[PDB]
Amino acid sequence: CRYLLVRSLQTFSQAWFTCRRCYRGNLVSIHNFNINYRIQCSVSALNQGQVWIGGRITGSGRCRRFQWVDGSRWNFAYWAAHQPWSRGGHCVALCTRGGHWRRAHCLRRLPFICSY
Ligand SMILES: [Cl-]
Repeated sequence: CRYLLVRSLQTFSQAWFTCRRCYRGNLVSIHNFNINYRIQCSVSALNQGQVWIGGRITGSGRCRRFQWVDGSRWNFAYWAAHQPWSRGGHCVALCTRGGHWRRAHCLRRLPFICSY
């Protein structure tokens, strides 16, 4: 699908509505390996190590679950080695190296990927 990288560091919360407000979309929802490869190349030029996506791990206590912010189905995931359980915060982050997803604390200010 269509996607756009934003380079301005913003916390996950800041980043989500930047897509809705500035570009009229949501954080990117990845559904196959091709699209996740297209994004890997787009963030290779970033000195940053991670970028935000629509992945937000929710759950109360021991009920941690994964949902896209745009509401799309969770039919694919490319988690890194030593990810995701037993670490991280409540927001998913794509590692700029290789394209592996990694959990991160939402308050981290990283670039992000909007889809439209
Ligand atoms: Cl968090």
